[PDB]
Amino acid sequence: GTVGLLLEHSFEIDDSANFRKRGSLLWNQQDGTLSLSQRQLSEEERGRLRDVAALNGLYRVRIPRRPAGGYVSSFVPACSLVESHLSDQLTLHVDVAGNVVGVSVVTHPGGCRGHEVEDVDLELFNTSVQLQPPTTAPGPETAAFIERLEMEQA
Amino acid sequence: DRFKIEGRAVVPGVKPQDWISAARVLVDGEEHVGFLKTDGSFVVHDIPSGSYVVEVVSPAYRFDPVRVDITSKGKMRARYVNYIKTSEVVRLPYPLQMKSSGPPSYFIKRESWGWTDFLMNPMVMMMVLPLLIFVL
Amino acid sequence: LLTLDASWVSSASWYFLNVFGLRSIYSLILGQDNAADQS
Amino acid sequence: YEDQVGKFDWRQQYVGKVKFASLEFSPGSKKLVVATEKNVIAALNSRTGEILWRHVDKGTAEGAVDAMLLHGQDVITVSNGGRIMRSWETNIGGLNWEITLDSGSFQALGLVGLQESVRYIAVLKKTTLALHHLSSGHLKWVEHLPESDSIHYQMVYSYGSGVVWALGVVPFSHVNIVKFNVEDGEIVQQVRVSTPWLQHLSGACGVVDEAVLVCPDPSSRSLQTLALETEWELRQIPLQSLDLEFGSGFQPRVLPTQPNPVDASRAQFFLHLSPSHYALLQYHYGTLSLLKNFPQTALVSFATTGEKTVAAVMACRNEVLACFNQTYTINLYLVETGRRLLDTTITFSLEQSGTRPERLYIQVFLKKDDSVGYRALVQTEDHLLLFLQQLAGKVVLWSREESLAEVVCLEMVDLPLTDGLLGMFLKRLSSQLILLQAWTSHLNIDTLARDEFNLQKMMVMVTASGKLFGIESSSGTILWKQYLPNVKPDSSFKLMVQRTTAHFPHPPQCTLLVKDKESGMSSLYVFNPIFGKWSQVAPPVLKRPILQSLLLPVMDQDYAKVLLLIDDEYKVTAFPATRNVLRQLHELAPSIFFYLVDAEQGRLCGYRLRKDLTTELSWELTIPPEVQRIVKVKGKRSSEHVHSQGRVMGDRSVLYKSLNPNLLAVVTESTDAHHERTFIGIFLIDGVTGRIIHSSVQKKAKGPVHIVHSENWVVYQYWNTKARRNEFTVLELYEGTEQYNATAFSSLDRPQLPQVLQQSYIFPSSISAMEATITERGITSRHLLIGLPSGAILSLPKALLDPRRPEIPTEQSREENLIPYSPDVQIHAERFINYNQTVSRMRGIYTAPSGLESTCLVVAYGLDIYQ
Ligand SMILES: *[C@@H]1O[C@H](CO)[C@@H](O[C@@H]2O[C@H](CO)[C@@H](O)[C@H](O)[C@H]2NC(C)=O)[C@H](O)[C@H]1NC(C)=O
Ligand SMILES: *[C@@H]1O[C@H](CO)[C@@H](O[C@@H]2O[C@H](CO)[C@@H](O)[C@H](O)[C@H]2NC(C)=O)[C@H](O)[C@H]1NC(C)=O
Ligand SMILES: *[C@@H]1O[C@H](CO)[C@@H](O)[C@H](O)[C@H]1NC(C)=O
Ligand SMILES: *[C@@H]1O[C@H](CO)[C@@H](O)[C@H](O)[C@H]1NC(C)=O
Repeated sequence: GTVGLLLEHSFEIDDSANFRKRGSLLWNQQDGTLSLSQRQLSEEERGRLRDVAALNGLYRVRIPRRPAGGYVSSFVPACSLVESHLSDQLTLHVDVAGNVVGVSVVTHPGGCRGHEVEDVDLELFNTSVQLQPPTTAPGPETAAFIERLEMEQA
Repeated sequence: DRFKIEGRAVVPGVKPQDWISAARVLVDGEEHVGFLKTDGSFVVHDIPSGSYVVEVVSPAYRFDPVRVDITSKGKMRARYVNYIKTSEVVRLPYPLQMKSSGPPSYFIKRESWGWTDFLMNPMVMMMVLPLLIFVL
Repeated sequence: LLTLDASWVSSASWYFLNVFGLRSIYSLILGQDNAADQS
Repeated sequence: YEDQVGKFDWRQQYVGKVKFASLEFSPGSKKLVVATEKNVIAALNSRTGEILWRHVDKGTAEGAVDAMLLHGQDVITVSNGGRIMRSWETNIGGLNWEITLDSGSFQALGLVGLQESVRYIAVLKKTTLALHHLSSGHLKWVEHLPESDSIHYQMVYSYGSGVVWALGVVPFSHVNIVKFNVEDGEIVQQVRVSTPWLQHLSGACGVVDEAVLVCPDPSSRSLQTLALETEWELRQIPLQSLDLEFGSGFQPRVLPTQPNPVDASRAQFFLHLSPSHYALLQYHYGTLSLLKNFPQTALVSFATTGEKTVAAVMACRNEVLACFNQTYTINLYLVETGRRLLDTTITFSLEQSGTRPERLYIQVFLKKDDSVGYRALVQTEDHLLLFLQQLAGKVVLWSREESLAEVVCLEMVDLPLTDGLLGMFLKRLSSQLILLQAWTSHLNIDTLARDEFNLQKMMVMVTASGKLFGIESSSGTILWKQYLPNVKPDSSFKLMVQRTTAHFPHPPQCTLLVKDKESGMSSLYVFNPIFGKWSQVAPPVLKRPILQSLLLPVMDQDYAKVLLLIDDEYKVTAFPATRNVLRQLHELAPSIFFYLVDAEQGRLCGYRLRKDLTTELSWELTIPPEVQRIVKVKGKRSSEHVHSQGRVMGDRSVLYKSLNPNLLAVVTESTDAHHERTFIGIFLIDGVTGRIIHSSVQKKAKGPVHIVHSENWVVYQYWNTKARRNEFTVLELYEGTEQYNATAFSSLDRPQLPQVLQQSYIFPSSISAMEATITERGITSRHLLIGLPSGAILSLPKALLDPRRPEIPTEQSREENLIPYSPDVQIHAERFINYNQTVSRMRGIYTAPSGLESTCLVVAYGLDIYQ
């Protein structure tokens, strides 16, 4: 029915991996919906993110591969995360068999323009969470072609 | 269980001994291969049940591919391939008499336009119509 | 070509430009008010 | 085409390493019948070494030649592990009869004779023996040899006696022999003897004289014998009585002969005591005598001129193991008496180094003066065929480089080039006088020069035999050859052009990266790509196994492109890794990302490049191997350009392509091989941030898949199991009507997922190789070089494969000139870039931009190589 997936974040001055639990993902396989329940950032995390933003570091997310059999991870410029008012979207890519494939995090809007951001802005997690199952590619269209050529012949 | 597809291949006007030296019969896109014997006929062995396109590949003279449907029980039939509207059946005798259709046309002839081709130029007409408008 | 720059020209339009730019030369060398032109 | 055959193009036909060869032919027939490791059966002209008729087979082991025999004028072959036996007419160049055989591992093949003529074939499998007619191949009789469930049969003998000898052994135990009759096939007789020291019969034992079995025993340094005609117990003769000994840690061999199957074998035979050591022994009624001892001789061979047997012995002029200079002499020795022939010695030299002859097949004939005149086909260690003729002039007749049959990687290298104003004017006027004098004066690797159009390049080819070639791209000749000692067949290569020829003060320099699969250790070989010699710059010793390599566009001071390697410990090794190089790539470290695709675990990882030459886990994805295995990781070529960033959509508007230069196109297959549940996935994973742009999965489809990735679009051909038809599927990536980030493109600054346009077409034939046509500036339209199994090269226009072709034409389509969508793709014979120059068993198509803008150089490599 529903499976809970951990989700850790990491951001440091040295840009190393210090993933810490951020939010839980409730993937309900039946209806194909995912909901996250994250805790808001603290002052030190906000502060840590500030130096990471100052030094143009990266913000890395990581989730377990299975509901500790592995992990799938990605990263996003934390300074772009902070210059977007903590507005981002993370897409969960799975496969046809319903197995976790990857996680992609991207801010909104992307990039950076040197916009200074106050601390008060970073007390909300504007996060759009989507799940991306593999999209079946369309096969070649034959019915239209045969009917069309039949009309041409007649 | 394992069946063989027989057939023949003759090029009109050319003896087999002249073209079979560098010709191969392909069963379903090189997935199975066979070689034509001296007389011109061919036999392919080790064919499981299904549908296979048989083509006599020869650089000298092309050959029309033919679909062959062989069943697990053993009965098997030949027909004309059609990747579009594959449900159709156009029966062709099983001892494939794939007569060639002459040498292929890999080359394209030179244009060699004549003065009669230059006579009716679309550009000349489309640029002389304004000339007539300017005069009138 | 499809993506070729428009500044590249074939033979016909080059000849047209040549025939456009030579009337002044004709008047220069042949003589004033020569009859070789395009009107 | 245009009927200008041979004006610019050239094809070379190459067979693989010669697994089995046959030289015995009529003197006027001038034919060689050879079956190679590439499943190819071919006929070579004796005089010049050219193909008469060549018959390739399935690339896999399901058509592998297992045994060749020649009789009269038709050659008889066995393929697919004894499954099929065929008779090929050597004259016409076609089959005579093809017969499938029963199950059971083939172990030995032989012929039988009734009284004087061979008419049937005895083929033995591990559990049975079968007889087939020569005239038609009809099965004569099949007998299951007794007790065969335990014994392993290794040889078959017959002769004019009209009987069949079968021999089987059990390792380190007794062996058994069965007598059958050719007329019926019933077990005439059966005997067993004890051979505690014996290991196997075919490799060690042999049979000479009148079916007399001879096993060399190294345990006691002797020659165990069994007069198989009458004797029922093995006899023993030490070699000390004959002043002979065996080597240490070696298996001695015995080489008999049989001029014709009907007659008994010659009493004399060879014995391979130790490597670089042979003996000639003549067995005569329970005892043997040494005829001639050949020490420090590499290879020996036997031949029959019709009445007498001739032995050819190979050794270099003077031993220095190895050999001083690669000068090998082959001498003729009579077999009746171990006497060297007179004025028959041949001497040749191998061009390469570290290569020694491996195979020697000699063909003999009677000269005008009744002297045995012989020719020798010798295959070296590096898969090279040499035809040596007795007469001194042109001691080699035709040297064939069969090694080039299996090329792993090749590249095209451009040929070498052919304050005060008063000073500037002075030198300019001086140059003017120089040019005037040069004009008025007008009243081969040595002189190699670049063409005006840069249309004549040089191809640096790598061969899995570890051989490097330099082939002129215009004529197809070879300019330089080099050999890499100790290269495993399965080793992985990687060739990189570090410095081109545009830096005259600096030598051209290329780097090849080989990686042994078994060991995992990778090595770097740096060589001049023009001359082929190793550069004096010693490449670094890659201690750790490596995973991936990058050719950074940054160049050293000597205009050598920096190359980066990621080892097993995920460290990065630079090359040349100088202080300037180290500084440049350390200062530009955070903008370098690696991606490693572990196909075994279905994992993709993307690592950064730290300042201090270290990698960190930037992103990681896992495609579960349990449902999907990665089969292709085709990324876009780095050396391409895009002319039109956007495209005109009509309406006086523009649609922007999604030019992502870091876009992977990982294609995976479904581990479910069922014809109804199979699928093929394609993920457009980003190369930097790891984002999956698209995750398409085509259902009810099966590989193999041939995908080309270009500037924007990808095109992957596949098989459709539901309808049994090869299908294309073009994916075009388009951005919005207005570009997001123009000035520059960053994979970290693409929050807008590009839209995907898809379209599936039907291809009415199979495929073997695909590659888009590449131009210098990308102005010229794009074409796919479809590689058909037939050998042709279809030039499919990319404009035809547009996914925007509407199913119903409209005014917008007519304005844009879009053809209505047609699921069928034509294979018109007029589109082939080659006429009849078919490239059998095509492996790849290389497209080079060349100079100009309309001409792209094409090299189709496979069995044949065509340009
Ligand atoms: C998170 O941030 C994004 C980006 O600012 C918000 O998306 C915007 O939504 C408004 C409508 O509310 C649109 O007009 C903008 O064009 C959107 N911007 C984009 C897509 O870049 C989003 O609403 C915010 N909140 C949530 C919960 O996702
Ligand atoms: C078959 O291949 C050959 C070699 O590439 C082609 O070469 C010559 O083509 C001219 C065309 O006029 C013929 O007159 C010659 O006889 C050919 N020489 C040969 C066959 O040795 C040849 O055109 C090709 N044939 C086809 C049908 O493509
Ligand atoms: C052998 O001697 C010949 C003649 O001097 C020379 O060309 C050749 O390079 C030498 N070495 C080898 C390995 O062939
Ligand atoms: C692209 O993004 C960068 C930030 O990554 C921004 O500075 C720039 O203005 C954007 N647009 C262009 C056209 O470069």
